[PDB]
Order: sequence, then C-alpha cells, then structure tokens
Amino acid sequence: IDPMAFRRALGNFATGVTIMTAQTSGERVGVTANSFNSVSLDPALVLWSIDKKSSSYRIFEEATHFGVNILSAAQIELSNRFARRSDKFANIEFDLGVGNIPLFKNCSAAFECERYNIVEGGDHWIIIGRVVKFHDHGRSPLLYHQGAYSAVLPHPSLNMSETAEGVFPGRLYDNMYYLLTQAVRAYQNDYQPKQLASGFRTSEARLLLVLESKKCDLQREVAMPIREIEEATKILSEKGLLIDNGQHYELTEQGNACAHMLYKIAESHQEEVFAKYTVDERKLFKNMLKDLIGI
Amino acid sequence: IDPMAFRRALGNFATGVTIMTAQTSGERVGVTANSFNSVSLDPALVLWSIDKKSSSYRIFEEATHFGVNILSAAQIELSNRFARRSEDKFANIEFDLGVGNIPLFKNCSAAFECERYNIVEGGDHWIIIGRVVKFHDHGRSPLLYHQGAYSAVLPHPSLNMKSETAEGVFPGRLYDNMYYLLTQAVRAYQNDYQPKQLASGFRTSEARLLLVLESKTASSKCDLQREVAMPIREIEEATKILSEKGLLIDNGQHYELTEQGNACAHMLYKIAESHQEEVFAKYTVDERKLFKNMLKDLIGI
Ligand SMILES: Cc1cc2nc3c(=O)[nH]c(=O)nc-3n(C[C@H](O)[C@H](O)[C@H](O)COP(=O)(O)O)c2cc1C
Ligand SMILES: Cc1cc2nc3c(=O)[nH]c(=O)nc-3n(C[C@H](O)[C@H](O)[C@H](O)COP(=O)(O)O)c2cc1C
Repeated sequence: IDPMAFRRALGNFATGVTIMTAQTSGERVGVTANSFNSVSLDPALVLWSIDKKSSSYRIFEEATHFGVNILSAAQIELSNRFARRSDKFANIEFDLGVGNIPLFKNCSAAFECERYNIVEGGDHWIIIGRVVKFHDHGRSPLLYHQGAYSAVLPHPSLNMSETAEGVFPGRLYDNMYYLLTQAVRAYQNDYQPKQLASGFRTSEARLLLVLESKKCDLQREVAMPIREIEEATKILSEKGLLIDNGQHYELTEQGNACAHMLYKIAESHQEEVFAKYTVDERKLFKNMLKDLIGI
Repeated sequence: IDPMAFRRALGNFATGVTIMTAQTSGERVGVTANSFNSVSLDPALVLWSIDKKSSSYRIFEEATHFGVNILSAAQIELSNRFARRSEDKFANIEFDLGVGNIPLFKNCSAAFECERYNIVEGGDHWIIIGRVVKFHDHGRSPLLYHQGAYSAVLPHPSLNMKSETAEGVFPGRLYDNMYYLLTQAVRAYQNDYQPKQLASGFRTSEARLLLVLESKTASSKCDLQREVAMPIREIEEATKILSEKGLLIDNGQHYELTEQGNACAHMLYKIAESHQEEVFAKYTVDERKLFKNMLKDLIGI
C-alpha cells in the first residue's frame, strides 16, 4: 500500500502530543512523539515507536531511563522545538527525575519510566518502559489530528428531547460556557462535512486560508509542524492550488478560489440562521464574541 | 505504585475511540479500544493492547484478520455498546465484511483492515500488532476520550493576541469569520474556566457528574451514561471518588449528591458564568438576552 496515503489515513486517529526525553554523562535527547500509548497497569507499562534511523535512538538505547511528557494546549512551541533535528534544550527550562529524566514545566502529565524492553516494529523501534513515577496535573491537553494541532472541545452533547428544560443534561448546564461549546458543535457538524466534500483536510484548509492573505512564521500561524506543512503544500501543489518556487508559498488563481469558497462555507451556517435578525443585531453578536475573546 | 492513580494519570493523554473487530465461521467479537496507535509505515504496522481477562482475545488469537474502526463524533452509542461484555454485541447493529470477514461499521472516521502480524506480551495486556492491508479515509470529525469522558475536537489555530494591527490578529484575513470567532471564544472561555476548575480538584469526569446529579437523581447507569457522555466504567470510578469527598450518596436506588455535593456544583456554575457576567456587564438585559437566543439559534434549540 502507499505509505503516504496510509500516513494520511492514520491522521484520523486523534492523539495527544508527547516529548520523549532521556539523559545518560551529559548526552541528552528530546523527541516529540504521538505514538505513545498505555499498555498495562500491573506492572505499569507504556510504549511508543521511535524511528530506527533517528539519531536519538542511540541515546535512548544507552540511557537506562526515559520520560514521557504529556504536553498541554499552551506548549505548541515546545512541540515544534523538539520536532526538528538540532541543541534542542537551549533556552528550555526543565527538571531532572530518576535516571536524570528531563522533565518540562507546565505539562499536562509526566511519566518517568525505566527502560523495560525494546521490540521490533517495522521501520520503527517499539520502546516499552516501566512507569516508576508519574505526575497527574490535569491541564488542558494539546491535540494532534489530521496533521494539525487542536484542542479539546469540552462539555457533553445536548439531547436534541421533549421539554425545553430537558435539552440540557442538568439544570446547571444552562450557562453561557455550555451554550458556546454546543454552538461550536452545531457549527462543526455543518462545516466539516462541507469541507470534506471538497476534498480538503484540516492541514489543507489552514494553509489555503493563511496563504490567501499574505517556514517558521507559517508554522506559528497555522499551528502545524514543519513536517506537515511540507506534506500539505506538496499535495496542494499536486492539485494545482500552490506553487513552491523555492522562496515561499503562493496560491494560484485556482488556490485563491478554493480559499474563498471555504470562507463562504464557514459563513453559510450563520448567514442562514441569522437572516431574521437585523444588521445591527448581527453586528452586536460579533462585538460580544470579540469581548469574550479579548479583541 | 497505585494502579488507579496511574490509570487516572493516563487519562491526560487524549486519544480517539476505536473498536477492534474480528470474525472467524460465525464467532464474532467487538472491543472498544483507545490503546491503538501507529507503529511503522513500511511495512504498515499498528498495535493495540487488549486485556488478558478479555473474553474476546481467544477469537482475536484464532482469526487471521482484525479491523480498527476509527469512531466519529456521532458514534458515542456505538462506543458504549462495545464497551461492556455481552454475548451478542452486534444485535441490531448494521455492519459490513472486509478481508478475512472483518466487521466494518458505517459512518466511521476511518477504518483499517489488518492481518494478524504478531502478538507481544504486555504486562496484564496482550499487544496485538497488525499489518494494514486496506484502509478507508473518510475524514469525519472524530470522537475523543480524555480524562474518562467523551469530547469533541476544538478546531482552528489560535489567534495572535500580541500583534500590532487589528487585522493581523487572525492568521489570515479570511479567518475573520463567525466559525473562527466561536471557536476562539471557547478558547478564551476555557482558558479562564479550566484553571479554576482544576484548582478545586475536579477532573472532567467529576465535574460532569456534579452538574448533572445536582438537578435530578440518576437511577439507571444507562441513562446517566447518555447524559454525561461517559462510559459505565468511568461513572462507577468517578462516583466513588466524589463519594470519598463526601459529595455523593449511593443508597442503592439512584445516585444522589450530598449538600456538600450541591455546593460544589453551584460553585462550578458561578465560575462558568463569571467570565460572561464580567464582560457583558456593560450590555443591557435585552442585549444579553438576545445573545443567548442567537446562540441557541446556532445550536438549534
Ligand atoms: C506530532 C509529531 C509526532 C511525532 N511522533 C514521532 C514518533 O512517534 N516517533 C518518531 O521517531 N518521531 C516522531 N516525530 C518526529 C520527531 O520529532 C523526531 O525525533 C524528529 O524527526 C527528530 O529527529 P532525530 O531524532 O533523528 O534527531 C514526531 C513529530 C511530530 C511533530
Ligand atoms: C474509552 C475506552 C477505551 C478502552 N480501551 C481498551 C483497550 O485499549 N484495551 C482493552 O482490552 N479494553 C479497552 N476498553 C475496554 C473495552 O470496553 C472492552 O470491550 C471491555 O472490557 C469488554 O471486553 P470483553 O468483551 O472482551 O470482555 C476500553 C473501554 C473504553 C470505554
């Protein structure tokens, strides 16, 4: 099967973002990884897949301990730093655990592991580690879905019911916070099928909407790692929507049209339901939304 | 180390929801699993961990193929059905057959038809590695599982709150749309509510139960599972923790919150209302009333 088409199919499985750290001596490594997952509770075992050609596996193989840093939603810069080969720990504060495990700050969780055993896994090494100490902080996590960073949309869905007061799960869910998250649910249920029908994934749409206006700068605006940007710009170039002459990325006439239609789709739901309101009422709704954001 | 405290710490790593299916004959199994993850591209290898006490591993060990069904956000009922041991999980459940008679569900985000590659020991679980021979890429909005509760994906990249120009706040000039303003409003609200809820020592599973049980008592776990969007296993886990804190009473008929539990549910309500009441205080009562009615129009209630 095609490796690229398979990697893009794996993007449907949303995961968190972890950073695997280890230190021997003074040799230190930091690898951003999303192949992490749990295995067993007794004993406490976790695994993750590291590339066989990664220049960091030698230090993971030499060190007796490695750490799993569950990144929070406010650690996108920390994810991109430990995502490209480099002194990755330059100007990066961290603490040391058992086995000199580099532990970062403001993380959602951390798992200090002893190296349990390594297993063959195709073109990767499956590193199994025994958790000897963990940290449960509970901060809002960072997501990685379809090659783009996202966040978790909280609150359970509402019963779409019998009574007007029975729509909410409880009587206390009639709050502004719950109404905002459920408005995004109803909006996402209307926009996502329309974007998918046009053959655009999340990585493709974010680049069309950004490049239509005006690699590190682009990485910080679309919230996508460099590896996913290079992958998506290639796909957009195959569809005749982008030209990568070597200097920068520019959308074609065909690319600018697709970016504007994605704007029409993201506005079709609000324009369809707010048609009964006046122009001043719709303008007030945006001004009150900006007051919630802070702009 | 404590297994329970360790399992709760594992909830910080948000994952999607998959259902592992296999069929031999007519012997059929379906296990909801979030331990799934990718391994290798060449060859295409994926793994997941199945419990050693699972009554379905024997059929997974016998069958030559098993499937990974990536569930979508509208498949919470399908996740809970295949989340409890039953003799006929596929009753009144439509599905198709792939290679090796792999049961494939409909309306999923993605699917991975795999041949049984190798099984590896993994503590109290079996690590099943499978080689992907066929996949389906649909791209639907996925179902999330974080801190023992079902959730959805909050899209769109964050906006630049520290820029010079007013039009430079958005990543592009086309991001000034109502969809983006709604998602970024939830970001600003979550950044204000989430740190305050954590300061009270309540996770997602605890907060959803406090806000639901405060209104009415919950008799059957099947109904409570459908309202808080949490599997039965997490409800029994969280109601115990709320009971340790003196916030819940399980008399045997129905879950009931204590007066201390009712207090914690009200304080979570004030925190969820503090941000809007603080920024919308300049608006009139009719303007704030219109904002809720226009939000309900977006939802459909
Ligand atoms: C979101 C994300 C997930 C990643 N997951 C893995 C992974 O599971 N295994 C791996 O070897 N590299 C993964 N990488 C790439 C690592 O950052 C990798 O260490 C990087 O290419 C550095 O290469 P080096 O270790 O050879 O120096 C991931 C990168 C990103 C952005
Ligand atoms: C969100 C979620 C994720 C789960 N992940 C796994 C898993 O990765 N491995 C596993 O063996 N069971 C997992 N389970 C338990 C399954 O629901 C499993 O089907 C259940 O224990 C019954 O299995 P049985 O039919 O083999 O007895 C998970 C349950 C839920 C709710």
